Amino acid sequence: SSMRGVYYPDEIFRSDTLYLTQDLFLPFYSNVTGFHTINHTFGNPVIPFKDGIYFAATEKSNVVRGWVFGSTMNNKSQSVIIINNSTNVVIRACNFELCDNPFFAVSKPMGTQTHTMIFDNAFNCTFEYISDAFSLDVSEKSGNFKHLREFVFKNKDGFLYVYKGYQPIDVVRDLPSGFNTLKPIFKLPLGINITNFRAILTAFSPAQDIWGTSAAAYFVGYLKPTTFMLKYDENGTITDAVDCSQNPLAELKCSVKSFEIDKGIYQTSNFRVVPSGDVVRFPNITNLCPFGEVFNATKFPSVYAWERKKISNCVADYSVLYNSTFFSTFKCYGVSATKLNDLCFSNVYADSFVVKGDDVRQIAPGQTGVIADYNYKLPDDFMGCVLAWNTRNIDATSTGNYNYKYRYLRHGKLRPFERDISNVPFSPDGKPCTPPALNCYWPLNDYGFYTTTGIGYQPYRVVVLSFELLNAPATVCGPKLSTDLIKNQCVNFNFNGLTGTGVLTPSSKRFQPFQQFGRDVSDFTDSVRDPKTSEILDISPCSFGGVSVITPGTNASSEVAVLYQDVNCTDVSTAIHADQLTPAWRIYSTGNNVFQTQAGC
Amino acid sequence: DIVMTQSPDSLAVSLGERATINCRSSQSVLYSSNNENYLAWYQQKPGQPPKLLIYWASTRESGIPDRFSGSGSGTDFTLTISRLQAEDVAVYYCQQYYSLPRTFGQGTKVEIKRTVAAPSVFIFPPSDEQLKSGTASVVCLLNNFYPREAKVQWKVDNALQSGNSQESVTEQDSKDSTYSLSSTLTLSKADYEKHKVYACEVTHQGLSSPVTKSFNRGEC
Amino acid sequence: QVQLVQSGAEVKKPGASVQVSCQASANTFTNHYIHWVRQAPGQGLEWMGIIYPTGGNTIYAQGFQGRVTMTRDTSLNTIYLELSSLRSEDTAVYYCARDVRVDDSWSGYDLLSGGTYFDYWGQGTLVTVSSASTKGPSVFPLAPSSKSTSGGTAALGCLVKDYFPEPVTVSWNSGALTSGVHTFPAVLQSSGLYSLSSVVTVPSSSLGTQTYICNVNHKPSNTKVDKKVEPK
Ligand SMILES: *[C@@H]1O[C@H](CO)[C@@H](O)[C@H](O)[C@H]1NC(C)=O
Ligand SMILES: *[C@@H]1O[C@H](CO)[C@@H](O)[C@H](O)[C@H]1NC(C)=O
Ligand SMILES: *[C@@H]1O[C@H](CO)[C@@H](O)[C@H](O)[C@H]1NC(C)=O
Ligand SMILES: *[C@@H]1O[C@H](CO)[C@@H](O)[C@H](O)[C@H]1NC(C)=O
Ligand SMILES: *[C@@H]1O[C@H](CO)[C@@H](O)[C@H](O)[C@H]1NC(C)=O
Ligand SMILES: *[C@@H]1O[C@H](CO)[C@@H](O)[C@H](O)[C@H]1NC(C)=O
Ligand SMILES: *[C@@H]1O[C@H](CO)[C@@H](O)[C@H](O)[C@H]1NC(C)=O
Ligand SMILES: *[C@@H]1O[C@H](CO)[C@@H](O)[C@H](O)[C@H]1NC(C)=O
Ligand SMILES: *[C@@H]1O[C@H](CO)[C@@H](O)[C@H](O)[C@H]1NC(C)=O
Ligand SMILES: *[C@@H]1O[C@H](CO)[C@@H](O)[C@H](O)[C@H]1NC(C)=O
Repeated sequence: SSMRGVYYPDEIFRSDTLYLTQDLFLPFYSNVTGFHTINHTFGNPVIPFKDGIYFAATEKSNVVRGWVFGSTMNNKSQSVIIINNSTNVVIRACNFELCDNPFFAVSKPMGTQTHTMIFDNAFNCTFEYISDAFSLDVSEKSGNFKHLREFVFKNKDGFLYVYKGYQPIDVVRDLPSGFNTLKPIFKLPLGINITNFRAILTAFSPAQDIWGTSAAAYFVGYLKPTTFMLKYDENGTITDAVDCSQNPLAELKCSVKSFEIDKGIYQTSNFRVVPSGDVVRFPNITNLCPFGEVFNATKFPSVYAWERKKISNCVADYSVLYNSTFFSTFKCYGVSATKLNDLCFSNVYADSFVVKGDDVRQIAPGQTGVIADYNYKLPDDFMGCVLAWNTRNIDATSTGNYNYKYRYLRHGKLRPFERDISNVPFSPDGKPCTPPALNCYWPLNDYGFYTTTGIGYQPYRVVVLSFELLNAPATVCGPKLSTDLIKNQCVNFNFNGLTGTGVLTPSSKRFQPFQQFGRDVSDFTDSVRDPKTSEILDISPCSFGGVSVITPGTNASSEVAVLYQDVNCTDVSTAIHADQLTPAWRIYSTGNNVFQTQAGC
Repeated sequence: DIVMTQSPDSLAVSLGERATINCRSSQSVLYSSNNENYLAWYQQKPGQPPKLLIYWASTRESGIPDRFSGSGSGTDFTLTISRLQAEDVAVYYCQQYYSLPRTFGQGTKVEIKRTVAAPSVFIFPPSDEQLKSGTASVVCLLNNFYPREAKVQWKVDNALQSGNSQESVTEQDSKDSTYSLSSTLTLSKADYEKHKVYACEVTHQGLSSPVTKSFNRGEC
Repeated sequence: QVQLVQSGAEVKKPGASVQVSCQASANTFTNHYIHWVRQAPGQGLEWMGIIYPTGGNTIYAQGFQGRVTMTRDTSLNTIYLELSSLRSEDTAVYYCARDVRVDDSWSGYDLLSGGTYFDYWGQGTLVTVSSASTKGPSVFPLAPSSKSTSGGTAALGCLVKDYFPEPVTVSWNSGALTSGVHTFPAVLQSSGLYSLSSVVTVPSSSLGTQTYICNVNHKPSNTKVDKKVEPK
């Protein structure tokens, strides 16, 4: 299955030149799925559409009566349907049902199934189109299966592009290697998300009695982003083409912009070995954040005692706190708690206090009102999060704990954090607010009720914390993973933020106790202390070099040999050691019998 | 508590009449940060978890009976409960969307205003197996009268214990919520042997007090 | 909201353990706290217990802290009961409330606002105190005789005895008439089990016209039956 499926890439075309271009072409010598189809070996199976398809069928009478394309082709969303009426093509955008072998083949009155449109049965016909004789052009040629209908369907930028050609055939179930070019036919604007499709036989079993003929053959091959060189003639016709990916000779003659090459050595590309794995290494665990003070005091602060801090230069246990079964509730207003387990920040601000169970409703970042506004409410500008756990069992009392008082109203404290903490008769916006004289007032209820009170009363100790994001150094982080070490392979790696790609090796490179890594005379880095083992590793780059093709004249032979410059053949391909033949399409554009020289492999 | 509780335990509307689901709650339900108030009407059958079907307590939400919800008022509420033998009969109360502890209580069950016509009262003996006839000895029956609106005596051996029968009942046999019921002198199986000279006396919410007649077992 | 389901209706014996089963998903058991069904199935199953099946975090009233204690049945993403000191409180409806709709674009166990009252309800199940004797094949040939039934008030029925459940497989009336469904459940008699005096609306004129079925038990009694008898 090869040299089929080239199409004129667009409408701008021009005379007598070699044009090299990138598109979703069918790559040469890819394996096409031949649906050899015969009576009991029979059906119209749904097939994924991927990036687009080359499609072909052995034909004459339009036995492949059409196609359906879409996401589902049966339910909810719109679908494109394309049908050969006996004269012409029909196109619709409607959301057809198609539960079975597709036979909703009802049609308009003027030449039904023959001229005017078919499959009228659905509910969203935002586009409809009538062609002229585009089923008679198939029916023109002599006898069924003695011809190949040949198409490309590609979908991009909301357009379905349709290209076709039509050619003779000698074998009724084969796909011959003869080069031909498809002409454009449509650039349909329908905007449909196509991801699946099927061919339509519409319950047909042709009077072309080759087998009783519940039978045909049709062919599907997936398009791929590839570089083709296309050869135009003086009539603006594509006459030949080269898939530049196929083998080292195809790559050579694309690079040289020619169909013929003289005896010589030519430089074409760079070899560059890809990494096999990834190595991340970090020190012995240390510098744990001081959360035990804020979170794990035996008796928490009252609303007015409100213990508060900001913290830095430490590793956050927040993954454990998030994983903890304890807390009655916790919420993040900022980024998700699930990522605060491992994320990094410049610092945190953190504080803790208590509520009667009901008032936990008002305490959060993103939440404001006369409860929290007058004893603790933070600014909502940090990555703020809030947590609650049982005071009801611990620092409560059955009367309501009269030391754990209610919030202290002071309406005029509008500023965040300040949000009057204080134990004072101060409730108004601006009245004199001494101790208890008739000018001013204090709410002074008890918050800390014991666990036998109703589930509204049942009080919570509470923590708020607030992570700070800046371009400045992220002095707090969650804990970080260290991998196994991987000597003697090209890998990605990371020390303490010294990232690269290279081959890590054991080394004799003696250096002082205070030194972490060696530069070299170029001042690129070449050796590192492993932060966990204190191993002294040496780093070298993954192998790379020019690729050169050695050739006789293509006039004389299409055999080639390939030189990988400067590298050791040990690093070069998982090869198959035949002379002459490069298994190149799969294997490294190359792939065969090996010899070493000082110029390279 | 903030598990908000119905006041009525069962409703009391006439056919198409506009009764109410009265209810009560904890504290600060019309809260200063949220302002839409946290009480919402529960509107669903017994044995289910109480599901919120009238958000913020002004009217029924989607899937509520519409006649079954209405005005909330902070620590208190009074929803509509129209024709509550049916429609608003889907069991209902105010309930909290408040925080962690928020819920509805038991909810008001389906009930309505009803007819109360007099039950029967005369000789009520066991069958021929009276020596094991049990709690159905000395028994009475009623129809076109509500389940709480007709009752019977423990008149075993003509003892005439007015209103003291063990009893059971069911919904309207007559269209004015007018139920049917039966009751008799409660005992273990063998106690019907002494009870076998059984009378019946019965009374109802629209009827006279219990009075009776008696006869021997294996007879009317 | 959740993948809501509820089951596991059982009798809770005085002072013993109590158990139940549910299914749940998403915000209703993880953002908002689910409610343990903690009121009798003669009413809505009030949220006297509060739970997070996706974390083991819980809050309760101090009866329900034991009598409807709950655990994460992780295969259903939902609560299964693991209660103790069984009684009328443990006789709560066999249900788990998928909590009220999420109060914000929050994260974690965030239900400092939004209720345990259901956004999704698993339909629940029955429960009761298991104090009644595990029996009920006993039956008692009595009901309202011709004089005591007196015309349109009349009924067909029979006495249950010794039953574990109050509902009886005999259904009191022998199906002879059905003018009103007054053949309702038995009540706990002096035998420590269900016995009855109910009858469904039917002709009183003879013991055969008011025909009856008398066995008190059902499947929960291990003794279910429908043996026939009559009034009068
Ligand atoms: C491609 O391979 C399939 C099996 O994978 C085979 O059936 C088909 O015939 C091949 N294509 C051609 C053109 O032979
Ligand atoms: C296209 O359709 C498929 C199948 O329904 C769906 O998975 C995909 O997300 C869709 N993509 C777009 C961009 O609509
Ligand atoms: C929808 O899906 C069902 C799947 O059985 C199919 O029968 C039906 O034809 C589809 N289309 C419509 C529009 O119902
Ligand atoms: C047609 O398609 C639109 C989406 O493009 C959808 O909303 C509508 O419900 C569909 N109508 C019918 C009747 O299928
Ligand atoms: C161009 O097309 C015409 C068509 O008649 C043909 O005669 C001619 O040979 C073609 N090629 C050139 C180079 O003109
Ligand atoms: C810490 O360093 C010692 C050095 O001997 C090493 O053995 C150990 O594995 C390291 N532990 C951690 C937790 O990194
Ligand atoms: C201690 O740590 C637990 C588990 O993270 C936390 O939920 C609790 O609030 C903290 N405080 C106390 C006093 O246990
Ligand atoms: C704790 O974290 C680990 C992370 O792998 C997870 O598997 C586990 O389910 C978590 N447990 C709890 C109780 O959050
Ligand atoms: C090159 O090819 C031509 C035919 O295209 C032939 O006449 C000539 O002899 C060839 N020469 C060599 C050295 O291959
Ligand atoms: C190349 O690799 C081989 C091992 O396969 C090694 O012996 C040799 O020293 C390497 N270097 C050169 C320049 O051959």
